[PDB]
Amino acid sequence: IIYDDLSKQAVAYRQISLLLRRPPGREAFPGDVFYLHSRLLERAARVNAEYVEAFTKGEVKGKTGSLTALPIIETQAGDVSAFVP
Amino acid sequence: IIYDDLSKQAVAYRQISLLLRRPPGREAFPGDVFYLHSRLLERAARVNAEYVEAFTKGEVKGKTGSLTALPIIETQAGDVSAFVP
Amino acid sequence: GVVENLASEQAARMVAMKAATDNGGSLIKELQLVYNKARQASITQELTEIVSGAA
Amino acid sequence: TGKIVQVIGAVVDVEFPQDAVPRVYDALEVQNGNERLVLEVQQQLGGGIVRTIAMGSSDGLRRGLDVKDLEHPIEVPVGKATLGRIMNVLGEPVDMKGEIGEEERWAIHRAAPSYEELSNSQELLETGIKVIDLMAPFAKGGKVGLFGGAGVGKTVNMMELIRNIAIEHSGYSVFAGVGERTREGNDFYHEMTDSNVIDKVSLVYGQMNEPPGNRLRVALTGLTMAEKFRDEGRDVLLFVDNIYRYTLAGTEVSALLGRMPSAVGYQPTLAEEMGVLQERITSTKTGSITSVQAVYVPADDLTDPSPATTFAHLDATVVLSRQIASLGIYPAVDPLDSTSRQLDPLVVGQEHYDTARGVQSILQRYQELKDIIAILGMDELSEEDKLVVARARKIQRFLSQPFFVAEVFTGSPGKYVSLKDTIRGFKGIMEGEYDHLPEQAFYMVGSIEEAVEKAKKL
Amino acid sequence: MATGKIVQVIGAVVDVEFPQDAVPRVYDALEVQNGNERLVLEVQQQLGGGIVRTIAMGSSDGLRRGLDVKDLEHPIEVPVGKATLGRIMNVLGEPVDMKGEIGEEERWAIHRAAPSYEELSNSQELLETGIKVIDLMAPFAKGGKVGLFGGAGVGKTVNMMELIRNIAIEHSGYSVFAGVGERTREGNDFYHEMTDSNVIDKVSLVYGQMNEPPGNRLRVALTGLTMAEKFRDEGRDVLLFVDNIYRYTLAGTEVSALLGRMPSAVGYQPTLAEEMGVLQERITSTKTGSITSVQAVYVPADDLTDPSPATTFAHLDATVVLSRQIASLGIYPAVDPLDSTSRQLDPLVVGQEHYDTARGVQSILQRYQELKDIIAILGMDELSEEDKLVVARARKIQRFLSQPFFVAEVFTGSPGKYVSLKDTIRGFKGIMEGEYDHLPEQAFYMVGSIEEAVEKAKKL
Ligand SMILES: Nc1ncnc2c1ncn2[C@@H]1O[C@H](COP(=O)(O)OP(=O)(O)OP(=O)(O)O)[C@@H](O)[C@H]1O
Ligand SMILES: Nc1ncnc2c1ncn2[C@@H]1O[C@H](COP(=O)(O)OP(=O)(O)O)[C@@H](O)[C@H]1O
Ligand SMILES: [Mg+2]
Ligand SMILES: [Mg+2]
Repeated sequence: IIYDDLSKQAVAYRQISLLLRRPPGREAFPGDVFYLHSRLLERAARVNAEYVEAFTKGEVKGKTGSLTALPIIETQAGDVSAFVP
Repeated sequence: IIYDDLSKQAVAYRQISLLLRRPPGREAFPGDVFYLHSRLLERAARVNAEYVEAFTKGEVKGKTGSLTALPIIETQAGDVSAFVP
Repeated sequence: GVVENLASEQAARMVAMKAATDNGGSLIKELQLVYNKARQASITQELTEIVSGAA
Repeated sequence: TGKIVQVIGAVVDVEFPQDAVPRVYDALEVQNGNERLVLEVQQQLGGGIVRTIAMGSSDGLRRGLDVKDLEHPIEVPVGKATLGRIMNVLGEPVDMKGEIGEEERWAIHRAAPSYEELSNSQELLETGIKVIDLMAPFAKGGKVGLFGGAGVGKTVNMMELIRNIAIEHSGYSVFAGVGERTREGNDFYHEMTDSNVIDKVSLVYGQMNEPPGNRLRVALTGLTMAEKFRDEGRDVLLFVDNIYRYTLAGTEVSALLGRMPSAVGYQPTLAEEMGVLQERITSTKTGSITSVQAVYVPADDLTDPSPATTFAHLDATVVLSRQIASLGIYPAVDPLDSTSRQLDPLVVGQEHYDTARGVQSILQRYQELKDIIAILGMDELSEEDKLVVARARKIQRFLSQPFFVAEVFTGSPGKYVSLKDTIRGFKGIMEGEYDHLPEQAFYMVGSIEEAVEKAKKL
Repeated sequence: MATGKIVQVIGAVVDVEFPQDAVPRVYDALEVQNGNERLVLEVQQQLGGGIVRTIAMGSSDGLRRGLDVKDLEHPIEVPVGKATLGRIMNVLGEPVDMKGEIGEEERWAIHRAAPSYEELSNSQELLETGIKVIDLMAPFAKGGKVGLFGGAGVGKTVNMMELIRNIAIEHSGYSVFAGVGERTREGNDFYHEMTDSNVIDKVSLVYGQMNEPPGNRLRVALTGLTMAEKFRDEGRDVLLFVDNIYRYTLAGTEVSALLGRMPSAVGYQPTLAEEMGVLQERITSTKTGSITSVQAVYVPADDLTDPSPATTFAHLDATVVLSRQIASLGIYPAVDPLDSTSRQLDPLVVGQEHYDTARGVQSILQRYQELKDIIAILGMDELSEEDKLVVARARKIQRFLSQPFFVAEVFTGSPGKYVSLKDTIRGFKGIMEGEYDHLPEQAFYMVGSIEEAVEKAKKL
């Protein structure tokens, strides 16, 4: 899975948060923006064959599954110091 | 017409604007600061004779009027790249 | 000829280092305008986020 | 049927009966003394209150004025009757000519075309300008953006592109004036009429003296006319005089609408407001819009959120810079930031692609040498680093060109340079067949021939 | 019975109302049924009459207004002691290894006061790591705290894994591992590493991973610390490994914003120094027993200067800062000798032998850094002969600070090395006094011991 510009996703979530009048944070991003990206990227996993058997109710045996993520972020003039990067 | 410091007008409008709690922008001026100096200077114009005739109800024919403006801006250390300049 | 060229080297290095020292000082005076402008902008932006952060 | 109940700046609140409250974006109307004022609905608040932006001067409003609810959006004259005429944001005629004989009117708020309806084209559009269609060539039916700070040639470049493209374009053209000097608009209108090309251009003006609601919506009026000529199946040119002013007029209103500020005090909805305009100025399977947009960058800061989000919406981006204009080099295009989607070996051929990457590689390497040149001067460079610096300075000067609209300034006659001729010149400098001419020979010359001729005159 | 009702839900912050007689105390815990699932809430504030503001210790999704809430009249209490060894638990102390119930005999509360001033201990027993730069420049005691300071991708996790191999196996006692905002992949890698090492039965693990809600990430550190305090009060000597303290402060920042606290500098919560201090002070060694602590701290952007790295520096006895510069140049470990130090680097205890060697290295490497900039202008051509010896010693010393790790053989193919304190003193003093510039610069690099350094030069 390739997420193009997760930086754009964050700006959409900032718009929603400020229109709902939640307390703003750094660069006016909502405080819970880390939890936005954190609970998305942690879905990219390799799962052992016992989870795949337990999930597929035994229909698939002995194979591991995997989801690989490649998020893309844009930095303004290279500054790794910004809040979303 | 000479305006002896439009930078000092912007500071005075910034004072009034911030005393009315209006959210500041770049260098703490409001976004209305473009609109402030725009609507002022855009009156310094030359007008065609049909405007002068229609304005003066025909009492002046064929002449064209003008207002010439020399605004002054003071800039810090010669920085031509600051906001109000 | 060799000894004259050696004295000409020392006089050429002297005038080169003079020009280098002046060009270094002239670059300090430009970097300090960049630094001070970034200093002031960082204070204004952080204090805007604080004041606009309450209420 | 409704009453004004608050008046803050350009924003007006109106109370209506609970069964009669306006839809979003409906147009309301008010007597402001002897004037008529139009209000556009932005938000519905609780209790039949509705909050609106005045499409005219807000001065002289009392509370308690009766407001009339016109039950439709702002709708503008459209089609072949709109051609060669100047209009308000409200689609009213602003030249002294009579009524616009329109057969049809469209609402200025529209959805963008479906993903299924889009269309793609690789067809290069040729321009007179050496740097632009060397470094950032652009195609029929695509978007071009000129970025720059104040006073660096955004307008002069767009006025040359109007001249040069209208040589090979036959169909109609639309010009949206959003927030630029009126004097320009008048000079352009008299240029178009004195050359009789006006019969094919439709102009919308909401210049910088007008209050925020005009400047916000006038951009949309310009698009709505271009979208008609596109849906008639034509191919069309749209020039937009400064698209930054649309987002700034949104900033001037945003806090009065009661929205918490975002980032550098911008409206929180900035990226949606920019997208919802830019996504409808596109070509399609029925017809194509080719567009050039000027994009002012505040305080020369290329990283401000408004410039930064605009860069993603464009196919060719040309970035002007004050440091090059200060050296006299016009057009003050920066070859190390200007780029295009169309600069591909497959689209432009290998020789063009290879010449453009050669020019960038040399000019970047010259930037890497400037710090040592600044501290120690040039005599401490390597013996081929001196050769790179000599070629890079010649390349920098050969990017400069005389423009037919700059005769009022330079006085020098203007030049048109074909693509084949410019790539041959740059390739020859990079191979060094001209490495015996002086730098001054390359300044303000149309073609390489003219540089060797100028070197004969010293 | 259940005696309160939910009145708001805004993200992770749940407001609950109770009758004015039975309002839950601060840090008390409440329980609600979210769909089929039992959810715990922790009370942050009493605000107005009868309402309390709380943080959800689980997903907030699916809560309605008007759900009944029950006040468990105590803080979150977790199972402690011998029954936790070999088990993985969450913030609530439930078992997440799928091996069944914990089977504990005692439960303690995760919120408690620190040891009294009268109860503290001073002892300076030198621990030994086998890592050249640490044992030279930042030697550890027992009962002290060790900070590993670094930005993203500089070796905090590799160094913590090597330190776990070296210290724990020799420790002959219990240990606790706390994963605060740790990557689930790395938590699985560590668990499998511990069971393949067959050391898992002396270590208790608490994990609160990155995907977990802010309340989980906030309170996990206190759960792991409460287990370490149980083993300490039994009178034992224990290791506590905390895999990043920064995400404790950061979970507090996400929480703080919607708790309605007015923001502070750099967007941090007002309570940052208080919240850090209330955690770090519990982590000490008393007259009854000893906790030894190794902590990683994330420094944002390598800044080292923003409030969270700044506040944490005060609490630690040993500080190892890992630098992007050395890591990027490709030398490992990336420990900066000019910013790393321990309060055990005292002439008295370490003896003059070690102290004068360390201060000698530090003085050379600072002189090298001054020359290094103007060397770009002068090359070595216009540098002097006094400079040329110093730079030669400095570069080869700066190579001899590298070492290959048994953990990092995966990255490197070369076997891990171990180096004793006496040997690394002998090697650095050997270049300090013996000045064996006979040998190429790579002969000092990634070798480990002094004998292997000369043997590598003998081979090339
Ligand atoms: N090709 C050129 N040759 C000579 N002079 C030029 C050229 N381009 C620009 N200039 C000079 O620089 C001025 C600034 O450019 P222009 O008139 O386009 O304003 P601008 O850069 O568009 O600023 P604004 O965005 O405010 O209109 C020109 O009016 C002229 O004075
Ligand atoms: N001693 C080492 N040997 C080889 N590679 C290392 C060493 N220390 C760190 N690295 C590299 O650092 C990266 C992992 O560092 P890690 O500590 O996991 O990141 P962080 O410190 O941000 O948690 C990998 O590139 C790994 O190869
Ligand atoms: Mg312009
Ligand atoms: Mg880690």
